Amino acid sequence: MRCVGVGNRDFVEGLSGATWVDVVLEHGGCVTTMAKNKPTLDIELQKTEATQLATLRKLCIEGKITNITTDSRCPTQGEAILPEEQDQNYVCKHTYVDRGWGNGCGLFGKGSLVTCAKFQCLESIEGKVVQHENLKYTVIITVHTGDQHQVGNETQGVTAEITSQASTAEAILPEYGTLGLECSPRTGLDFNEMILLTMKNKAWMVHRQWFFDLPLPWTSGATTKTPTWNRKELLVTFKNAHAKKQEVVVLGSQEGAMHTALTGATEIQTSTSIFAGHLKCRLKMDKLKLKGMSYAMCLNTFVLKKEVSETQHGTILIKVEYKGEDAPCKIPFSTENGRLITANPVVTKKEEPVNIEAEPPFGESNIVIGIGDKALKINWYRKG
Amino acid sequence: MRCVGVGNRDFVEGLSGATWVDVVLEHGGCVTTMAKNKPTLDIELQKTEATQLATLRKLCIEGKITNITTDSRCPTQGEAILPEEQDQNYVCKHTYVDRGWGNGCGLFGKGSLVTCAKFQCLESIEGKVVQHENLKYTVIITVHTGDQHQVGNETQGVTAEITSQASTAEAILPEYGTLGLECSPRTGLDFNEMILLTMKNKAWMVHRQWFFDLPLPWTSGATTKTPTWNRKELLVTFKNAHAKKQEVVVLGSQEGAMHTALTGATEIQTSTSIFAGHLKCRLKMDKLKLKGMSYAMCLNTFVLKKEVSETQHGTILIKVEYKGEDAPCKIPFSTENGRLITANPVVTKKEEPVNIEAEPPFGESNIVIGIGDKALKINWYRKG
Ligand SMILES: *[C@@H]1O[C@H](CO)[C@@H](O)[C@H](O)[C@H]1NC(C)=O
Ligand SMILES: *[C@@H]1O[C@H](CO)[C@@H](O)[C@H](O)[C@H]1NC(C)=O
Ligand SMILES: *[C@@H]1O[C@H](CO)[C@@H](O)[C@H](O)[C@H]1NC(C)=O
Ligand SMILES: *[C@@H]1O[C@H](CO)[C@@H](O)[C@H](O)[C@H]1NC(C)=O
Repeated sequence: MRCVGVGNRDFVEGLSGATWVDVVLEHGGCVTTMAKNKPTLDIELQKTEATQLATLRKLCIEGKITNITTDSRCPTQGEAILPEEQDQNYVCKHTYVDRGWGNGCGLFGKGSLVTCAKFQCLESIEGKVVQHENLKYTVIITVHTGDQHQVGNETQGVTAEITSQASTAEAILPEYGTLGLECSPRTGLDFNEMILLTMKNKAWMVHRQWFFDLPLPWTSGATTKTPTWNRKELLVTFKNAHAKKQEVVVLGSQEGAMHTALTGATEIQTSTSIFAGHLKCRLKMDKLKLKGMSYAMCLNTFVLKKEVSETQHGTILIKVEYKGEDAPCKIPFSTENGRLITANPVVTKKEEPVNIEAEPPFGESNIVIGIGDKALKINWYRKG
Repeated sequence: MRCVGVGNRDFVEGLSGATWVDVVLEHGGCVTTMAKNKPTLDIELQKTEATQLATLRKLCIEGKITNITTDSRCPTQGEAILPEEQDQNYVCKHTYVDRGWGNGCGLFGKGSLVTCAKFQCLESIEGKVVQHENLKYTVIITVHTGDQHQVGNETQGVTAEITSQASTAEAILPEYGTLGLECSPRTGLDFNEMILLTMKNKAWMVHRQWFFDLPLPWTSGATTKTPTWNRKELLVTFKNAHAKKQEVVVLGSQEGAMHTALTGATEIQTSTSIFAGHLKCRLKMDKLKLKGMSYAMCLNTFVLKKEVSETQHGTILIKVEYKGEDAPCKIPFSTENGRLITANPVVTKKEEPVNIEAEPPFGESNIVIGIGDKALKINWYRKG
């Protein structure tokens, strides 16, 4: 009863006689499966993960400038040159300035000037690549056992891992047998065309070309404590207004600009990186066995321990307490179209209440729980 | 000789007989004025300033979030409400979540949830308005005196202030008289349509509508230590992915985004705010008097104290030293089309050299400085 309370909940019933049920799990959704003489299951796709990621390119979003140097020449003395022009850490620019007697040259004319600034990246973002061969899907299965605290509890449930290599897996359901999962991980997208952009805590999924065409300084994917940046001029600007001076300034943090650019992109939790995805599976229930089919009927009384309330999908939840000593026994259930969602409701201990999910028909109907005169009669109306 | 060495230099000569010269000064430019029997002047527009500015609107570029509160209700209990919804410091959002037995409600259905976050701006930018009634133009005038250190020296020169109210002004030129400035401050742009955007040290001139349509939280121009921001949701986002949770996060610094948006805008030095502008003036030289017109000629020798060099505009600079005792005297100057830029070159002291700017004709010409056999003869060729 994990999906009881989830709005995006699907009910799937297997074909007549078949012991297999085909389901489509998607993020934020829950599917309830029913089969004749089989336990009612609540299956959910918990998370979709990428296990190991290789960084393709690394982009600088905030940088600073240090160790500025400059060299100037008088007219007709040739272009000025600095060794830092061949240092890949520095960004340099050549220009011409007005030179004459007033500024220390014998000749009047245009004199060469060159400025170099060492560039250091303060904050960067990464673009890691995801290949579907490394994707891991985690599925969670919860049996409708009637357990006391079962309704909407995300603590209990058996998890099973599906990978592109290990697509079929078996999940051991305690006291109910073994479930088969024959899933086919359909990519949903071409992963070469998409790149995982990670910035600080946050992460997104963006187009490869869009990431590569980001107007930011970039460096190879290989991590280095001292990296060599290209396109450093996309953050460093040289200004020479009136041929007197040349000042170099850095562009400032592009963090918020990236946030705006990432508005229309799919966002991903953390940077453990969990995707929002889907997965199609075939559930083999041949090895699944209903726990209390061989139990006898409960000969005593049931008492309502909680008000009957309606689910968003029209089903009702009944919490009953048994007052007899023959447990474990089968709960007598009959409607005076009316069916059960929970298959084979049973009492395990007298002290523990039982939760039953039922699908009453539209209109007035009488839910009879127990047998005989002392049976519980709950009148109910289902309005469409 | 302030413009000697400036590349953007204009030469203007007054009409025949007139004692007035019309000039157009613009930022980064220098104009040299000549008139018969009048001192040669080097006029320049130093700066254009706005004296007092009123802030129209103030926009937040970086904010943070504190004191988050939230309230939730079970289904059919009505919409949740917080008092912080009526606090203008908080940004709030209403949503609906899945509620049922599992999360503490007796009824299954959609339950109301409301979240509020107190917003605080960390960094802001201002949009101050400039009206042409407060503009101040500063003009600098430098006489061609022949002074020892006059070439390109920006230390010497008389400054005069022109304002839209005080358009005509008089500038006292020591030893040369009084200059009249009849300027007409033409706006160049409609100042209501333009707003001065100031961010940290930097400032720009942008369109009013563009500034008002900036997607940032804004507040009135009046300065307050505790301001009230509008459009706070332009920096604060609420995320509710699957009807389980609602997390509130701030957008981050928009500083670099603003820098990119301001790429095509005119930049202004500091935030003392100096514009790049122009000014048209009429120079009245009726009260200007040439210092040494009544001096006698220099009867002795001149010696070249520095190599003759050519200016970017074809003129030549001659630095001579006088070796006689009759100073002050008129320097004999003759070409063997050839004219002087510096009007009435004179020797003031024997120990101080004299700088003369001359315009030699194209081709071969002989510059004769001094009189007699002992006169200085400098051969020169001007190539076009
Ligand atoms: C770079 O310049 C600064 C100038 O303050 C100096 O401290 C530093 O030693 C220089 N070199 C390196 C490698 O930091
Ligand atoms: C949820 O399940 C755990 C596991 O048995 C149980 O201990 C807990 O009390 C339950 N709580 C609920 C349903 O609130
Ligand atoms: C806001 O919340 C914080 C919670 O840490 C608290 O310290 C503070 O006193 C609260 N109110 C104000 C006015 O800061
Ligand atoms: C510039 O002018 C000042 C003012 O007389 C003078 O003291 C200085 O030596 C000059 N320096 C130059 C032209 O380098």
